[PDB]
Amino acid sequence: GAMGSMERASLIQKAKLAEQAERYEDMAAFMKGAVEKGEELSCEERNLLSVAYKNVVGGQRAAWRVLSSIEQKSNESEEKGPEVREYREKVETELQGVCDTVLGLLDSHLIKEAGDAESRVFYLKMKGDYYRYLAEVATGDDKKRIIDSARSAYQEAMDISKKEMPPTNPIRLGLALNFSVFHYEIANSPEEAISLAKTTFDEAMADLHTLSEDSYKDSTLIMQLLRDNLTLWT
Amino acid sequence: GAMGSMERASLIQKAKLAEQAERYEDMAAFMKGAVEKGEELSCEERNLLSVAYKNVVGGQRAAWRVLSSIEQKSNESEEKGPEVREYREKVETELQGVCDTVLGLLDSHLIKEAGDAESRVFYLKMKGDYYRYLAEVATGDDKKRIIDSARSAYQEAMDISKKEMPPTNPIRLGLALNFSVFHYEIANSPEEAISLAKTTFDEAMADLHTLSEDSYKDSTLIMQLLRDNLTLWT
Amino acid sequence: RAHSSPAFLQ
Amino acid sequence: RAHSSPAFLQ
Ligand SMILES: [Mg+2]
Ligand SMILES: [Mg+2]
Ligand SMILES: [Mg+2]
Ligand SMILES: [Mg+2]
Ligand SMILES: [Mg+2]
Ligand SMILES: [Mg+2]
Ligand SMILES: [Mg+2]
Ligand SMILES: [Mg+2]
Repeated sequence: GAMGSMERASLIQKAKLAEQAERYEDMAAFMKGAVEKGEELSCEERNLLSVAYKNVVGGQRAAWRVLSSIEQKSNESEEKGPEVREYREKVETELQGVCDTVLGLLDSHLIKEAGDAESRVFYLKMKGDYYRYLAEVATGDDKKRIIDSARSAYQEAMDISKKEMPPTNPIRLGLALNFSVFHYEIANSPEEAISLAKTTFDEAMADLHTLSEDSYKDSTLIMQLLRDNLTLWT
Repeated sequence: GAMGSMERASLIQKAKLAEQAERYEDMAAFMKGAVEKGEELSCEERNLLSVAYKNVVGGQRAAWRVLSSIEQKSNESEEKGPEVREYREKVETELQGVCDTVLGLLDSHLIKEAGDAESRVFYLKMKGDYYRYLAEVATGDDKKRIIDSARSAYQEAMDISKKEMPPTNPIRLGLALNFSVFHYEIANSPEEAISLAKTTFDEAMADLHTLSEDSYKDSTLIMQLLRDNLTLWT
Repeated sequence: RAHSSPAFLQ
Repeated sequence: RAHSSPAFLQ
């Protein structure tokens, strides 16, 4: 790797600079280099890793959706050649490459070394998320297996989070939010999505009384996203 | 080049798709490939080339400014090592590479084949612009020569535009706008910047009566930018 | 499109 | 910072 000669602490420092400059591809490359040093990541470092790759894949997903919509309109009327499909495929392949990179970091060896609930749930949620992004573009004989891989990662994360974290924990809430999106948008299970969002919101509501002002703000921000989805879905 | 096997028309088609998807790095690579086919560019194609590279260099300039400001604060108090300077230098080198790429396309061989005023002024303005972006980051023994190169390109474009285009022409207006910015921000000549913006605005005003509704909209949009700068500078 | 989680989670 | 020209010019 091109980051093999840079100090771990320097990679982290530069990832933070890249974030300030909105240079998310650089940020992701720095954080990949930091992961590959082989040490476990702190809470701050895990969040840097997620912010970096979420922004990279977010731009790719937005572009893929634009190109996929153009391609769909083209197949309704004048023939324009292979260019739309070719370019959609180019963006899709780069998206899949980023997802494979993230999944590879989780598999070598972030998940297997993560013993505390906060780290393990965070990484398993990420695994579900990046399989979900792969599922968004999957169309062939592997769509079912990709969907099953996302479901399995989310389910393992859910089981740990329910046993080890309070219902207001932001990681637990964000996991439940994303698993509900998986059910609605990927798994053709809107009723499961709605039930999960409702139960998650209500259990968090009942635990808010235990929280400080700052933790209350952290939890209610995610709870509002669950409510926004319920409003969209019902 | 990686685009050598793609048809010119396919490169143009994909540049337009990349624009719709806000994939400006791809857009610039497609347009570079189109230029390297060796044929002159139409009005639409010249504008695709400029849109692509302006967006690429725009992200780099914004990032460079963020990092340069952090670096300046660091030299006022706790020592943090070489990382801020290193990363600012990384972004700066990539910015300079993009400017050199654009300048190379103009020199091989867009400018020398451009005979009509609309194409020649557009390309000479671009040459001034990309030397100006180089001047924004220049600090060594070459700052004066870079500034002179920008000034010279802008001046040649101005001379042609005044002889061959009406004062409301959008290319002529955009050139005068950018040369005025050069005077204010690069050349330490705020009075020249103000005089040029004022004279350009007034001469365009007096020619608006000749224009259709749509051309009037095109010209007044650029004239408003001259006015905005005059308000900021006076 | 539904909202998914922010990348930063406390 | 002053405004410079848009990239597209008619
Ligand atoms: Mg070391
Ligand atoms: Mg027809
Ligand atoms: Mg494919
Ligand atoms: Mg451990
Ligand atoms: Mg051909
Ligand atoms: Mg001190
Ligand atoms: Mg330098
Ligand atoms: Mg010619």
